[PDB]
Order: sequence, then structure tokens, then C-alpha cells
Amino acid sequence: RTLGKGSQPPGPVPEGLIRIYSMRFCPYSHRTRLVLKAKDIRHEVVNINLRNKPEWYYTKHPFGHIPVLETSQSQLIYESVIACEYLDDAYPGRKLFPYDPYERARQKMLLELFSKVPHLTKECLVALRSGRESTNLKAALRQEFSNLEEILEYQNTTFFGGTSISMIDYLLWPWFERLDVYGILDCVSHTPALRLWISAMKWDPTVSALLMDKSIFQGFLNLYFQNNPNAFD
Amino acid sequence: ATRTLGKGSQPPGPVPEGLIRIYSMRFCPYSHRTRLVLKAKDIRHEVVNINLRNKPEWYYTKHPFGHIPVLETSQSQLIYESVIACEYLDDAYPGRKLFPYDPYERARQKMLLELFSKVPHLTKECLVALRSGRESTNLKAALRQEFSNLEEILEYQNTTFFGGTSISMIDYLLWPWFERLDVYGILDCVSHTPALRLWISAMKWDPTVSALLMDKSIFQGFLN
Ligand SMILES: N[C@@H](CCC(=O)N[C@@H](CS)C(=O)NCC(=O)O)C(=O)O
Ligand SMILES: N[C@@H](CCC(=O)N[C@@H](CS)C(=O)NCC(=O)O)C(=O)O
Ligand SMILES: [Cl-]
Ligand SMILES: [Cl-]
Repeated sequence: RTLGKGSQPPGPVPEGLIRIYSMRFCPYSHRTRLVLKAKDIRHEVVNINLRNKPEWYYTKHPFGHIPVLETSQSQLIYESVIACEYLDDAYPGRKLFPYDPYERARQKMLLELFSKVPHLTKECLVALRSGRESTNLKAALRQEFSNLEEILEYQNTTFFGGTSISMIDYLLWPWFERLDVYGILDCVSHTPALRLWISAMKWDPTVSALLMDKSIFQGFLNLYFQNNPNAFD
Repeated sequence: ATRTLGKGSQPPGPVPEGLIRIYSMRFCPYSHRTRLVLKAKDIRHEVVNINLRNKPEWYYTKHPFGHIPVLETSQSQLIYESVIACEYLDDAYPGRKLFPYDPYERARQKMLLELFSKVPHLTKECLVALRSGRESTNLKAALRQEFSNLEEILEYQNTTFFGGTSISMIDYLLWPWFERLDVYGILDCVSHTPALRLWISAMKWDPTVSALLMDKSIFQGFLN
């Protein structure tokens, strides 16, 4: 259950566990939850009410952002990209970043190329749910997706890092999962390799294990856009 | 310390095996950053300076929007921009490692980099304001606040440098903008942060920093 204003601090993180502060429908914390699951890392999730944060939560992140990792040695790591990197370096089995220093750098370059998508998807959602104009937002999103489509087509690989799923794919995934519920799946209608990638991601055991419940997510968005505080409980 | 390539210049040839190329500009702090790392790790490299106000047409095959810095390898690979380049260099080349080996300490340096993220733009805005004779009290106050965040870290850690008792990657990633405070006329923005002033001195005493340290009158002359 999500903690908010009035909730007591959780205790220290047990030895042999790492803690993630998250929220069930936040795509940034979804990144880091995929990495935790993909690496079979033993963890606990503490969900936070973003509209009505616990006052102690500002001791985990100064502006109360999520995600934050908290270790059994009381160390704090944030936000999502830095957390995912730490996890891959700190935990041994299944390495998600590639071995080649160049390929590692290329995945980080791809991540920069993706930097407008999160805000564009969110603005599209808000535009469609308020009845505001969305022609420009969708054209913009389609252009960002064409930039990704060119990479996949040029490489002739299913995934962004190659034939097998890797760190970059998990870093991009949360926003693609959301296209359906956001009502913007039409924004990949011009990008066939990207549509193949979505399907490949859905078949990934980690992705599949973390897929949101569509109906509950729609219910969250319905109360969120009515400005209801209960949306975050 | 060599001439800059502009519009109508010829494309450079392939980077020879055993060298790496950096596309830079002599007074660009983002490129300065990457040049510091090249030098600190004793990496054999060539610096190719680009005319940012009149870019070579070919340079857009190195970066789609003609940004610097860019690294170009003997394998024809392109790596950009400054932070990704710095990390690539530290991982791809052996010898002196600038990031800590420890995953947490390494992540912490990246967190410090993020805390610094407003400083580059604020320093530039302060320069532009002071040079054009425009308002700057609020820009300076904002810069002092970011510098207070950095002061707090050094004071809490009680170490000379941001990564501990010796210089490491994080210090080199921050340095370019601090070198520039003097010439920018905003040294007064560290008058309240004593650990930060000590750090400025520690940095100037570092051999790599000192080797790349701009001549004040030359830099003054550029900014005209
Ligand atoms: N750049 C950060 C962004 C994280 C972020 O903006 N998370 C959202 C939740 S999805 C947040 O902390 N928002 C809280 C708020 O707006 O009050 C990252 O990559 O993790
Ligand atoms: N985010 C990049 C920024 C690089 C950058 O903005 N460099 C400046 C020169 S110091 C530049 O390319 N400006 C010229 C332009 O915008 O075309 C980095 O971290 O290196
Ligand atoms: Cl699908
Ligand atoms: Cl000094």
C-alpha cells in the first residue's frame, strides 16, 4: 500500500535486500523495477503517494522524486537512470549493459535521443483527457518515433541493443507500454519495426511479469484527471 | 593551440590506429571537460577545433546538429556529447581510472553531476548579462544557491575534492565552469563558500588542470 502524509517511516532495509521507493503507475520507477526483476535482485517496493507525500520522504530525495534506491548500508541512489546503472554494476548475474565500452556509450546516446518522448506522451494524455488540441503533440511524437524506427531499420535487429533484450530496451519500455491506455497507439502506425519491438518486449519474461492491469490503470487515470486525491492511495 | 575549421574546409581523414580524435573549440567548457579526461588518462589524441559560428558542412556527419564535443575513433565510431564521451574514455582506456571502481561511489559522482546541472547555463547567462550591461543580481543569487549546494557536500564529507581526498572524474567534469568564474567576473559568487574556494585552488594545483589552464589575457581577448 502507498504511504503518504501521516505514514511512519519504514525501518532500516534488511541485510540481503535493497529497497525501491516507487509508485505503481510512474514510468520512471517502472524502469528501475524492470532492472531489479530482470537481474533477479531481491528487493522490496515502498510505494509513495506523490500528491500527499510523507514528510520523512524528503530525507530520501530532497524534492521527493521517485525512484530512489535505499541499501542496507543506508545509501541512497537516484533517479531512474543512475539507479539502473548502479544495479547493473553492483549485482553480478545477468549483465544488462553491453560488454563493449562503445556499445555501452551507444545505448546512452540512444537514451538521449529518446529524451523528449516521456513529456510528449504525458502531454498527449493530458491533451486527450481535457479535450485540448493534440495535432501538434502527435505529429511531434510521431517524429520522435520515426527517429527510433530509423535506428531499428538501419541495424536490422529486433531490439535497440541487438538480437537480445538489453538495458536500453528496459529504459525505453515504460512509455511504450502506456501508448495503449493513453489512446496513442496510432502514433506507431507508420513505424513497423517499432511495432515488432513492442511485441518482442511483451514476450520478455520480465516485461510480461510487470505489465500493468489495463482496467485498474484506466481507473487511476479517471480519478487523476478529476483532480481526486484518492487517485494516489 | 591550432587553427579552427570553418565552412569550405576539407573533411579530416580517418583517425589513425592508436589515436582518438576530439572535435572541440578552444574556449568551449563542454569540450574542455573531455580534454581534461583525455589528458588525465594520458590518452594519445588529436584535437580538431571547429568554427561554431560558421560550421563546416561536413561536420554535420559527425553530429547531426553540429554540437561539440564529439569523439571519433580509429574504427569510425562517433561518441557524444561530453558526459558520455568522458565515461567512454574512462572505461575504454586502461591505466589511471578516474571514476571509482565501487558501484555506489561511482553512482554518487553521477548524482553530484546531476546536482550541478543548472550551473553551466547560469554561468553563461551571468557572463552575457554583465557583458551586455543587463540585470544580474537574480542570476548571481541563483548561482550562489547552486554553489551552496556544492559547498554543503564538501562540508558534510570533509574532504578536499568531491569524490574524497584525491581528485577524480567528478572534479574534472565540474572544473571548466569554475576556471571561467574569474574571467566571467563572477568570482564573487563563491565568496560565501569557503570549502569551494579551497577546492578551486586544489584544482589549479592539479597537473592536468594546470596543463590545460587558459591564459587569462588570451581568454579575455577571445571574449571580445
Ligand atoms: N529524471 C527523473 C524523473 C523522475 C520523476 O519525474 N518521477 C516522477 C514520478 S513518475 C516524480 O518524482 N514526480 C513527483 C512529483 O511531480 O511530485 C528520472 O529519470 O527518474
Ligand atoms: N550537453 C552537451 C552540450 C554541448 C554543448 O552545448 N556545447 C556547445 C559549445 S560549448 C555547443 O555545441 N554549442 C553550439 C551549438 O549549439 O550549435 C554536453 O554535455 O557536452
Ligand atoms: Cl504488440
Ligand atoms: Cl584559487
